[PDB]
Amino acid sequence: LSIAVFALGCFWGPDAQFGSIKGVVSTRVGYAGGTTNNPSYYNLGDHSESIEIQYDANVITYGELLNIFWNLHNPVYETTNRQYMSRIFYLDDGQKSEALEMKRQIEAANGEKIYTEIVPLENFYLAEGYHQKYYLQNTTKLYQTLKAIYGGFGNLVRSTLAARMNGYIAGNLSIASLKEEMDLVELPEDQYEKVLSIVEEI
Amino acid sequence: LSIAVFALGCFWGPDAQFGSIKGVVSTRVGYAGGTTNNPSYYNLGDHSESIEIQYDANVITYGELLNIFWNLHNPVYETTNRQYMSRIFYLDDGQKSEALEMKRQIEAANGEKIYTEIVPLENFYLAEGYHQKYYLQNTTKLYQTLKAIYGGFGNLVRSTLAARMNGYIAGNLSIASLKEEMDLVELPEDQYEKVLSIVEEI
Amino acid sequence: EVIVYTSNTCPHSFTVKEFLSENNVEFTEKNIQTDAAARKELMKKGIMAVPVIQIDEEVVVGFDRDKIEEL
Amino acid sequence: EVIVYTSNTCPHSFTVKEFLSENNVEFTEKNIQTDAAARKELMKKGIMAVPVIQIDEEVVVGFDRDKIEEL
Amino acid sequence: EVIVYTSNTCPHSFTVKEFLSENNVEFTEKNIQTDAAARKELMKKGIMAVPVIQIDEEVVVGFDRDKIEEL
Amino acid sequence: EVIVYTSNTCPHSFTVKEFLSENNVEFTEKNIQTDAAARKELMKKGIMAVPVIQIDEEVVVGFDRDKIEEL
Repeated sequence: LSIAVFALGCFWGPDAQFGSIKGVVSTRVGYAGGTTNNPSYYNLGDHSESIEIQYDANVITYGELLNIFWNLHNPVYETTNRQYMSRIFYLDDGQKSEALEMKRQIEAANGEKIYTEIVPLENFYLAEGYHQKYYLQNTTKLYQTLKAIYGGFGNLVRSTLAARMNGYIAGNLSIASLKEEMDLVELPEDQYEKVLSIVEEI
Repeated sequence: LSIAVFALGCFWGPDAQFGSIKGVVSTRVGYAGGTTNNPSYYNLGDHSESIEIQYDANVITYGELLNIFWNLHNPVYETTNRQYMSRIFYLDDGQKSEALEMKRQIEAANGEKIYTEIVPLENFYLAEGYHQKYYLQNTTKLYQTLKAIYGGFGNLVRSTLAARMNGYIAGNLSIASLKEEMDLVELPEDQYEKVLSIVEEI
Repeated sequence: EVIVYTSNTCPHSFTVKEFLSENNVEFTEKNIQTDAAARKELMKKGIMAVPVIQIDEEVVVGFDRDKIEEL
Repeated sequence: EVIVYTSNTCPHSFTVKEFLSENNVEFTEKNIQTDAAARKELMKKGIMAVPVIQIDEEVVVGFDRDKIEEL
Repeated sequence: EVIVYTSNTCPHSFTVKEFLSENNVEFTEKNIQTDAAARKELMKKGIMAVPVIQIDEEVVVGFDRDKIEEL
Repeated sequence: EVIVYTSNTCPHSFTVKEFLSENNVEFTEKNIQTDAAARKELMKKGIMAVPVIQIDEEVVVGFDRDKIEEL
């Protein structure tokens, strides 16, 4: 179980996409890259909107997560808008190596220089609770059903099933693979069909 | 649904082997090749011990049945023992053509002349009831269970399940494929587990 | 409309064909060991995308959940 | 001892791998699109002996009884 | 003439896109996760593999580097 | 050096035996329906295909005529 920290614009999309990936165990959205303590959504400072991905390394590689990272946005433009900058926060020198190598390869393969910045991770601060699993949290029916099942907002948003559900609500996940992850969760059958009834209503 | 008629020695073995073949719908053992009416086991005359195979042509070819035929015995010796001679009784000119062609091919490929005789089918007479599904009929437990299920000796021995069971008892059929054919029969579940209980006792 | 891509291996091609014919489902059979075109068409399907799980010795083809559970 | 023969296709290889890892089953992964030896070893298994059933458009790999029933 | 069926949640789609552009190969991209027409077109083609590389008549499923190089 | 795993209830076993003898190829036959040692040896080799043509290190599964010709 390893950790990656990316930033590729507003983090709702990154959350809903990376949380649909098999091998991603959990996701959090937050702020990282600035020089201020506990930034808030309307008080980011120099921070960037970021996603922290906890992934099973036996299923997906850091390099494959980087493939997906550069597959979700094309940072061939240089902005000074720090809230939406494209950054890779590396937790060790292996992540730094892989990211620099892949960035060089993209720059050479497409002829466009890449403005994603590879920087060391200092502090990743959590975003407000209303930003976590944003799409799922706004389908109040299924949201509160799953929250009652998992017994709390914190237990919910920190789970793999919540990431997959937030992705499926955003249209980034097949319903079949949602069923597969629900099988992985091993719900006590009654909650299982309740959840499936709610998800197929959409 | 087509008919083939072979003779390759004592017909217990041929029955138990051909009745294990997927695509074979039913099998009967009897006498064919002589000039006498209604021969009996101790009164064959010039008849040969033969097997009549009813096979689904969508699953297995007459030529594939011939492959199996020459794969169950090697008639490179000429005998005048008509009870056990190697013969192919053809029902139409297509069977005659295929059999003659394959016999030529075997003779050329192995350098040994083949003494199987390709002759037209006149009359195939049934053998006594105690020769039909001989191995299954002698496992009295499973035999009478299946006979009560199929409601009579005639309905039993004329069935695909009986051919597969007689083959499995003779060790010519995987237990898995016996389960597959039993699934094909669609037993009313209780008789199903009764039969499986009896077959796995062996 | 049904197509069965078969081989020159007698356990399972005949199993599928007997199942289909016994249920009166009419199908056309393409033998991928004697029809190169049939095998090239089957390869145009995502057939090498199916995973295979080797458990010490036995082989499970595709994600057959219950089978893999039993080993 | 478990081996998973994988591909460069993201739906199902990751499905099998997530299932195995979540159940704490340790396995070694051989990618048959990047390891020619792995694909030659998988071909030494009866992998071309598995039949494939095409129902008008969809593809069933192996004799998946219930799946074929539903189409 | 090249067409590439890809998806957002697939590393291999990105890798083969990078391969094609690194080898200066003009190609059409049909991202099946946002182009519903493209995904249903791929759906009733028999495939469910992602990424798919259609080279005018041939079909490469996944990032088979050596096979794609052969063209 | 050739070994051929065959069975009685298999047309393709007979056809490949005839092919090998028609091409004057000395081979060893292991009929897995009567040689229990041979069948269990084949069983924990991963295969369940019948017939299997082991050419000293390579493995041909089924009567792939063109592949067997390549040796």
